[PDB]
Amino acid sequence: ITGTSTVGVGRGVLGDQKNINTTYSTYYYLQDNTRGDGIFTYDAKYRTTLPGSLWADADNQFFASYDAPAVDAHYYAGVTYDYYKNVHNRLSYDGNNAAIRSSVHYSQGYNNAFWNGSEMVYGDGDGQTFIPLSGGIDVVAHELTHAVTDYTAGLIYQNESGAINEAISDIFGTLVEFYANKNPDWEIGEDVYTPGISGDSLRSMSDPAKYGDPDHYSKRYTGTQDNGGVHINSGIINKAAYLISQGGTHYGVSVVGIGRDKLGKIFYRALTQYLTPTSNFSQLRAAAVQSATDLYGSTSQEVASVKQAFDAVGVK
Ligand SMILES: [Ca+2]
Ligand SMILES: [Ca+2]
Ligand SMILES: [Ca+2]
Ligand SMILES: [Ca+2]
Ligand SMILES: [Zn+2]
Repeated sequence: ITGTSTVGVGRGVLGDQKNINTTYSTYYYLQDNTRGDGIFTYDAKYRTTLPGSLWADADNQFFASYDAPAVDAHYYAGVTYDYYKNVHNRLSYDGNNAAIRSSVHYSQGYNNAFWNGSEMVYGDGDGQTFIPLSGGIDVVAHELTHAVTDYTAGLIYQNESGAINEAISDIFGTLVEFYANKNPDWEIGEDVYTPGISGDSLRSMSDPAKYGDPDHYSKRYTGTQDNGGVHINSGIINKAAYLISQGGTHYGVSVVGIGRDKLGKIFYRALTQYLTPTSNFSQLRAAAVQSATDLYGSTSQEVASVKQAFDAVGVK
């Protein structure tokens, strides 16, 4: 659409008010011209065809309940774009300012969200297991990072390479939740999962075993579901990443923490410069070590913590 840029206001899934960037041309559309080639949000109207209709509203105010998910998918996609640009100097997911598109109200009672190779898609949830998925900044940012991986390492979605792809997405979605300072934690999906139970989440990076995912290599899943357990075995890498950042003793191995910023710089470098589509856990470790080396020197503590953290989850 061509029109005038403006700012509208609305309420998100969790009930919070925020300003969002819109475009005006007869209607007000969810089109943010302030970032790269644009961020655009669409209404899939409970159907599965995509992307749907570019979101149009009459008065630039989005307080209807049907508006909630669109407001947060649009806003959180801007936040994530900002994180990548400010923090890693990367312009959008392809590094060349590609437009970011998302569709909400996808299907009926759909308990999930995903990057389909061209855009983001969010279900509204069934209302018990989940509420609309774009209400979680870690979810939004996890999905957008899958685009970043696709344009860089290109990790195939299965087995170890697939579990690394998923860990990458949880690590950067969590870094993004800390960047925006939206009550950050090391859990995944907490703000939109089981609205009936407090305190739980979909996955835990600080203690994956809490929900039953492995926290050591010896406990990895070797079967076939979930594409070879891409959502299960990501817990081994997630734990390594939490240890690099925060430190701790795990299985008797002690890791001194070096903090989030450095964790994000090391992983972004590994991703963009050293991983390949078929990299496995052991290659991820060489990559991460090479990255910290590049950045801080071979006798750095940074390097030392990255080694300890992988030794603690059993990755050699
Ligand atoms: Ca309105
Ligand atoms: Ca949180
Ligand atoms: Ca979280
Ligand atoms: Ca819950
Ligand atoms: Zn994912």
